[PDB]
Amino acid sequence: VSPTRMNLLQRRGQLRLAQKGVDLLKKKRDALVAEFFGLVREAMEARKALDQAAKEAYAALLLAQAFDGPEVVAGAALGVPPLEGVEAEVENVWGSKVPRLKATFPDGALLSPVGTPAYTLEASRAFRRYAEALIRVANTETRLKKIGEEIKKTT
Amino acid sequence: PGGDMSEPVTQSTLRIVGAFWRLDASLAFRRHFPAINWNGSYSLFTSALDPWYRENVAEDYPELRDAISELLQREAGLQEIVQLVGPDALQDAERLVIEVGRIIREDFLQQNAYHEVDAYCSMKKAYGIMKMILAFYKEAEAAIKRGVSIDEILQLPVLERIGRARYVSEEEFPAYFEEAMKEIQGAFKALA
Amino acid sequence: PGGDMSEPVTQSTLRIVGAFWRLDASLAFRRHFPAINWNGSYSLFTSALDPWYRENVAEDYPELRDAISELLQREAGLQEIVQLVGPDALQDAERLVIEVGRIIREDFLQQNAYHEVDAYCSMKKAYGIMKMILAFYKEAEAAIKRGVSIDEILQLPVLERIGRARYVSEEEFPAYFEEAMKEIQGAFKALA
Amino acid sequence: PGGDMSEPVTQSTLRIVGAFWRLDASLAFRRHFPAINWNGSYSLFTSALDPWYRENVAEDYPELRDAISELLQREAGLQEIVQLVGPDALQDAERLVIEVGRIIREDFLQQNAYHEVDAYCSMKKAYGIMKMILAFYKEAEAAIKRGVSIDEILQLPVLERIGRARYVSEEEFPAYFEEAMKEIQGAFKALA
Amino acid sequence: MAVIADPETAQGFRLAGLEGYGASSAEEAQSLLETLVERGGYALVAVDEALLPDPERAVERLMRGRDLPVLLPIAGLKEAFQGHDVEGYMRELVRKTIGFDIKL
Amino acid sequence: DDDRTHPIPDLTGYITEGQIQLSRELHRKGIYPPIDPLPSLSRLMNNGVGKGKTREDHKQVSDQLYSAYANGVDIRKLVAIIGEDALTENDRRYLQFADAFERFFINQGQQNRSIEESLQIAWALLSMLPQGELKRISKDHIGKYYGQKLEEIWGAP
Amino acid sequence: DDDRTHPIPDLTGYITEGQIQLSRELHRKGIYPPIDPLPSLSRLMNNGVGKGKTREDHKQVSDQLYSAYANGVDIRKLVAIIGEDALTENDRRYLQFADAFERFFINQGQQNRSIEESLQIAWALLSMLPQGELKRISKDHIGKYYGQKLEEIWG
Repeated sequence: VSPTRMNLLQRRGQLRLAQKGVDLLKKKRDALVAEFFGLVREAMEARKALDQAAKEAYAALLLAQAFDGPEVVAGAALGVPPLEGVEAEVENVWGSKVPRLKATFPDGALLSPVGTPAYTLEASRAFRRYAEALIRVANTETRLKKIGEEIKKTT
Repeated sequence: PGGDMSEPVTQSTLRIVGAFWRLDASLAFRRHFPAINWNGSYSLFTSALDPWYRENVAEDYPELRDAISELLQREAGLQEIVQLVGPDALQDAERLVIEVGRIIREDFLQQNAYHEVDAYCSMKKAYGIMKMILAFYKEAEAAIKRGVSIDEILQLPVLERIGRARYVSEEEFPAYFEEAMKEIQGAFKALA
Repeated sequence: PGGDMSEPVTQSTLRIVGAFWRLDASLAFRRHFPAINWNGSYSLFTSALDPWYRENVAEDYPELRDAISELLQREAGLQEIVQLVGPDALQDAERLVIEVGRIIREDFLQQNAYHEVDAYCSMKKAYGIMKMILAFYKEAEAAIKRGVSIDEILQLPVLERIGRARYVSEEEFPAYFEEAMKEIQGAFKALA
Repeated sequence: PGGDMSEPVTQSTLRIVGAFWRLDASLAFRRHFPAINWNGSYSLFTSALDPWYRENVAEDYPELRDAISELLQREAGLQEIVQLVGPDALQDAERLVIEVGRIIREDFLQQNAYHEVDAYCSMKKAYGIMKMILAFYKEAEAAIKRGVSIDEILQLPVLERIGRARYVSEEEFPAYFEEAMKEIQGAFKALA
Repeated sequence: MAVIADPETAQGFRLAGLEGYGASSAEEAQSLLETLVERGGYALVAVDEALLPDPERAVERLMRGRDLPVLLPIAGLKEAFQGHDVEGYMRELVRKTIGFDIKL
Repeated sequence: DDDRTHPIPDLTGYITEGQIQLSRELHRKGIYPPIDPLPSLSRLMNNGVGKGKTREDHKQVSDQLYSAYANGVDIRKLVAIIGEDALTENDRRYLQFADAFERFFINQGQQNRSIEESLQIAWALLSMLPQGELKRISKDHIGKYYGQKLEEIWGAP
Repeated sequence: DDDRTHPIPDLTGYITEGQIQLSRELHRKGIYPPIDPLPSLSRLMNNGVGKGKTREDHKQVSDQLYSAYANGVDIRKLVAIIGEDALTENDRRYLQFADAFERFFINQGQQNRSIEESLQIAWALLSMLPQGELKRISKDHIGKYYGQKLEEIWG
């Protein structure tokens, strides 16, 4: 680089631009951390709700296994097929796409409409609620991880 | 000598002239002519010529020229952020300004001195090009508020109509301008 | 000229001066006077002046002064955490030193010369204020060891005696200092 | 003076000399001798000496030398990428190039001038080291496509045979070369 | 979606209408997870928390190229009825994201 | 060359008390007179303001205006990256204050404003900020001059 | 010191009618002849080219090549900051155009090319970009010459 007065003025201008850009990036990082410190507590509340759902579903499953017997449980498992329809629609967070989970939960996927196996049906309901609890937990966790990686990049 | 603007002849000339058209080597390298540095150029005769422009070109011509200058200043301000984080990190209200500035630089300011038609440009042709660009900018700003994506606004066919208005002959421009102004409305009435 | 310390006059002066008090307007923004940079400043007379201090002010002046300098130094190392995480989301052992650093800055490293009992500060007065600050910090740390909410530490009424020890008269000081030294032993043992 | 290569004596010498061996302070500070900057150096006698090499060392010497120069250029190109994303984020095909370039730098270019054996190196010894390094690189490139991890390749004991090759005397080098070539061809066959 | 856990809950997970598989050891669960990742599976795979707390740390050799399935540790049978400290898990999560390990 | 390290601007700073700096950005944005308040400074202002020679609320109003403009100019640059919705409420209040200030207080054209007119306009601009945000102003002046509308100078800017 | 602002090149450029400037970066990559197109110039170029002298599409092809290469160089500067994976689909075409231009149009070795061969290679390179980007070429020339693939020559 040839030393001229014009070059010196241009380099001093570039130095001023860099000094402004550093502070601008620091402000962006502060905003990202402000979002992150609320997203983390949302994730914590979702996690404890999922824990409660798991506890009640396991209790109902134990009651269905003990009293109704493995025969009725196996028959219900045979009669209920798995679910194939899921949605992975993309959500935008700070220019980065993330998958947003949505399970269809359709009608007709559960059989044996009679209420005689009372212990099995309640376990089915509990696991049905467990499904959406797990979906909520995953939907919060993916955003939390992406915000963490964005903060990493800006730092 | 060597393009150094701190030359005593250049500095002595600065204090006694009315207009200053500074040229840039970076624009000349990429064959962008007339290669006038917009940031380092000025003119002191602008305010004294406004009545002539009002009585000889159009009544609203100074407002159009000042809007163009404000657009160029806005584009110049944002380039110190794109250099930092890249053009894809901005919002759509800034990408639109960037694209409008690029359109203005590559259509209005550029001029070929060896072309048959583009070598000479009258005042009314420049006024028409400025009016078309400002109308497009207003429509594109309106379309963003409806949630239309920016990446398809620039794909509209009227951008090529704007970008080739330079080469239209002086005797054909009064019809080309009207059909382009109608095409702006006809394209922006319903995008998607 | 520009605040740069590499200027030849400053370089020539720094080679021979025994003390170097550096100022900045950043503390003047916060109305913090005198605006002396406690990080960039230094003095080379500290070692030789200590026997005079211990024979004429207090036998434990240098050790206490070094302890307060260390407490000021510990505050500066946490600025890499408060710059990213907020100033309230810290643990007890860090929030306590941040609070005591703020108290030290706003009641010991700040001064006004328009008030009669503060313009001229005797060495015994400064020694008493330093003793009160260190005793408050030590008892707060001991109470934190026993387990207590840190908001109670930032609320206890004895904390205001440190702020109001500046404005006691110079010949009225020792009774005030003894009164504070006996008050501080009372609140932190029962309510914490 | 001060490592400035724009000084008049340096620039007046580059117009007449046929080779330019540029030394670097960064390599000399890290005890990487002879500390020749292989990006700023050049030689204008390379083309004229090829017929001598084609009959006095081996008939494939220029191809081997050009291949190693290309490997060094590729590593120097990747060095810009690795410095901002870390060595882990690169794929296996790039990590292999990085490790091979490091092996070439620390085992072929470096030369101790005070060691008993390493102080003098013949042409055939350097040719054998070049052949061994490129054979290892080709075997590793072949084995990468079979899903073998970089960790499994870098832990291979044959890598230490390349590193210690320059300390073997001239009278014992051909047997070491044959054994090392057989070991290189065998160890990757033993690898998955 | 797919769920893997102890075999004593696979029938209960199927009772919800979801795909459920059983696993009993660390390596068996890891191999089952690899088989589920390798196939064109769905957008979520659930793993047992008590056995594999960090499922992505081993499968990122395949999941960095394509990240459509989302992994998640779910609490096991033996630890659900006594509870688990979600506070410590979130402290470790903040440590993995921020690194300061200072939070309240 | 817009260089403050040139000898002619450098020596004038040592002898004179303060300076007034014109900005090319405000000139290219259509604002006349293009006086940039942030790099401007008067070193003898404190001896001329105050009661008995002007109104007593001069210094605090000037300081609060300076601080609010300094906040707003940086918020305006952060907006273009993070967006307006990601802001808080006071950030948008400062963002409105900055451009309202530039449009009304500075861009006066060929007007001749007395000190009362300028103080009234300054108090009108500060009224868009909430109470309690004005830390540098005593409460006696706030209880007397706060809360006036901006539509007076709006009649003919 | 490869300084263009030295007095001798400055005065020579002020007196003569253009220059052919060599680039050390192209020389270090093995490209011969290492002629840098952007800093080069020819003032009398417009007198000798055009219809009836070489071909009617000479000047527009030259201008479009210059603009596209400048865009490619700017995108090369950008990817040193944001990484090539973060690029849009448009800028990757310019990046590949710059690489292929340097590897094929400039790196010709010791062979002798006629003007028709060089124009054919240039039109093969310009066909990599989309047809809507050629703002400096008349649509008649685009209709007449666009569409050839480089694999017919250097495939």
